[PDB]
Amino acid sequence: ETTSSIGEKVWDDKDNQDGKRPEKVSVNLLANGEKVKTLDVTSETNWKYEFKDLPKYDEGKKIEYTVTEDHVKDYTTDINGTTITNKYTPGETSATVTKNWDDNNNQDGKRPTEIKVELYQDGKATGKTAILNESNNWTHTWTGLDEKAKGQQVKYTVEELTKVKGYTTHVDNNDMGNLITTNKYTP
Amino acid sequence: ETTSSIGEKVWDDKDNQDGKRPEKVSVNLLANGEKVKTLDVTSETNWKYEFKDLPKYDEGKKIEYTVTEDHVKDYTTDINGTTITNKYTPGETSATVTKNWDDNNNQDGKRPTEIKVELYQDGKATGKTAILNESNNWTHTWTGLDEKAKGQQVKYTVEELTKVKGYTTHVDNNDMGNLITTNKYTP
Repeated sequence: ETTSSIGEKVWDDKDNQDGKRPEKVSVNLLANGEKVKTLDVTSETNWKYEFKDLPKYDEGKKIEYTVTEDHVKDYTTDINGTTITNKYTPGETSATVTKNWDDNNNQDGKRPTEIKVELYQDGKATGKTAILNESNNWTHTWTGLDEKAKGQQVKYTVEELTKVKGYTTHVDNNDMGNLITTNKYTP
Repeated sequence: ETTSSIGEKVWDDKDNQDGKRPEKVSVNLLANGEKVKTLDVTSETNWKYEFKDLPKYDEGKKIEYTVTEDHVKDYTTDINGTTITNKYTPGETSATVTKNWDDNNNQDGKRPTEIKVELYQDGKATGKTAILNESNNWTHTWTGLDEKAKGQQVKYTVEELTKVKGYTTHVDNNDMGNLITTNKYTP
C-alpha cells in the first residue's frame, strides 16, 4: 500500500579541509526510472531526507524506487541504496544514468531484458558503456570524468546503443547527475 | 656516511601484448625534491636500477631520496618507494610533481607546512588541485590524463596556488613525469 524512502547524504572530503563543500544538494526520487519528486538536503535537516507516504504497487506491480543526486561540482557521487556519498575529487566528477520504460508496464511483453548505453563527452563517444537491466535497477554511475577540457566545461550525454524495435527513444541530458533515458512503446 | 638506492621497473601490460612497451625508461633520483641524477633502465639490467655511492647526509639532514620516471607514452606511472609500476593505458598517462624546498633545511622556520598546486592543460586550469606536505613527501601523482586534444599533444604544467611569504617560486615543466616546483628562501 504505502511506504517511505529514508536516507542520508555523507560527505567524504577530509572534513571539508578545502572548504569546497556546498550548503545543499538536491535528491531526486525515481519511480520506475521516472523522476517524480525532489528535495533539497541540508545541515538543517542534518543531511537526512525522507519521501513520505508513497504507493508500493502500481496496478499490481511493485514500484521500483531509486534516488539520484543533481551534479555537485568537484564531487564524485556514489549512491548505495538510499545512502548517498559525495567524495571530494577536484576537477573530476560522476555521471548517473537511469532507464525509463514508457510502455504501460510490459503489457505486450516486448520489453527487452536489457539495453546498452554509452557515455558521450562533448559529442565524442567515450567507450564507457553500461548494460542496464533488472539486476542493477536499470541504473549505473560512471566515475573519473573530467569536468574541464582546456578551460572549457565538458558536456556529457548518453545515447542508447541497443535498437529496440517498437520503441522510440528520447534522452534528458540536463544534469549529468540525473541523466534519464526513456523508451516509449509505439507499435 | 654513504648510501645507495635500488629498485625495479615493473610493467603491467600483459607482457607487452600490444607491443607498446618502450626500449627503456628514464628514472630520476631526487634528493629532498631536487633532481641530482638520472639513469636509463633497460631489460639488459632486468629492469632494475641502482644509484650507488650517495652521500647519506647533507647540510644537517639525512637526505630524503625519491625516484620519479620520465613520461612514457601510453603508460600511467605509479611510484611505491623505489618500485616504479607502469600500467598500459592507451591515450592517457600520469603526471608527477615534487616540491623542492631550498631554505637550508628550514633553518629560519619560515616554511609553510602545506602548499597547494594545480595541474594545467595547455595553459588552462583543470581544477585538479593537490596539497603537498611532509606527510606525502611533498609529492603527488595525477592519473587519467589525456595525452591528446583535437589530435594534438597536450602540454601539462603545474602552478603553485599558495603564496609563500619570503619565498620565490620556479617551476620546471619539461617532463610531466617529473614536474618540480622549487621554492627558494629569499628573506
